Amino acid sequence: MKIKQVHVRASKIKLKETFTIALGTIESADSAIVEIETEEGLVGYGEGGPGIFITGETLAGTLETIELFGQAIIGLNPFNIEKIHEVMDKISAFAPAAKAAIDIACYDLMGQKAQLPLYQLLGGYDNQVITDITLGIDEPNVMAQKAVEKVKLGFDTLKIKVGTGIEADIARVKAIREAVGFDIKLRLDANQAWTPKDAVKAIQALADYQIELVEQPVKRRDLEGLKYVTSQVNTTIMADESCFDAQDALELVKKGTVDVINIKLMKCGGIHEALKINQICETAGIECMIGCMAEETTIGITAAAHLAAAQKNITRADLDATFGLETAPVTGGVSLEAKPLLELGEAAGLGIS
Ligand SMILES: CC[C@H](C)[C@H](N)C(=O)N[C@@H](Cc1ccc(O)cc1)C(=O)O
Ligand SMILES: [Mg+2]
Repeated sequence: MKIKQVHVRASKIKLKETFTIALGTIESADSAIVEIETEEGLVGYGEGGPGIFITGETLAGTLETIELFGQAIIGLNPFNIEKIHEVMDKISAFAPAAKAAIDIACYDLMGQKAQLPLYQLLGGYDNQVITDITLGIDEPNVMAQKAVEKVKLGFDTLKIKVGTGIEADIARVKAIREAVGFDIKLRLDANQAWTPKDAVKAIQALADYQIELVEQPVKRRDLEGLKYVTSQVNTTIMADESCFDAQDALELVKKGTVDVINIKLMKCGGIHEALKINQICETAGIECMIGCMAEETTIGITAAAHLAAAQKNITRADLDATFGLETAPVTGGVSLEAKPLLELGEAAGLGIS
């Protein structure tokens, strides 16, 4: 199998509602959709959803980088994922969205050529994944009503966004808990908003509210502060922005910084690197949660779901980016439907057309 041409295009899909997190707001999912065409005619789908307040990547930068990657990999075999990443890493020192776009399309092609659903090539542990759904920052009563609405849709796990001030954030969590009861799992995400001290204070104040875990409570560069929180509360602490790639994972494991790690294809540059992060974590006794950017869509989410289903150590999933999209840019894959169960069919590769 040989790559004949790499096609890329901008995709801009308005969100049904603006989403607010501690780092900013998003109202449109703008990504780069890649289609790698092979000599034999098979076409693999890839996507790069750059979140500027997460990685600094922009759609224009991502598009330009993908084009450079595209020309450099013509003639290569999609199965030679080792060389494909070698080439991209030599071209750019940092562009996870662009690298993920290429990587995802290559894996899609691998599955199609082998005539197997992607999850079978990535571990084969399962063929489905259960995802939580995220509640953007808003007034306590508002988030609470939304929570009740989501639970009605069948979600048993809600990811609560917080980060404007511990006082207000605690109020948000209490309102949500009171509204939905204790049969619902609640995980919090402060998106780097709290100081180490305030994080501990807030987590302790929510002790009787049965919090499943707390994601990135402190600034990403403050690994000492992150470890401080982890070592000061029994509550599970998850690293997100503090862990982009395998090297970061290796650093957090040596330091014992967190309890769990959030893996994003858009942070590590693809499935190839995501696998490394998970393997490092599993070896260290750290479970992983597959996540996503609000900028990605069907392709990115579908690839993430196949990886999450295939690997035993990826025990949690936050793959809800398609739920806010006004439209789907492609056919097949994970639906725009807001549902907790993401079942992967038997279609080869990503099952996208
Ligand atoms: C809006 C929630 C998204 C789909 C996901 N569950 C999420 O929370 N992702 C990031 C935060 C984020 C990234 C990019 C962006 O444009 C908005 C929000 C996370 O912290 O896990
Ligand atoms: Mg997060």
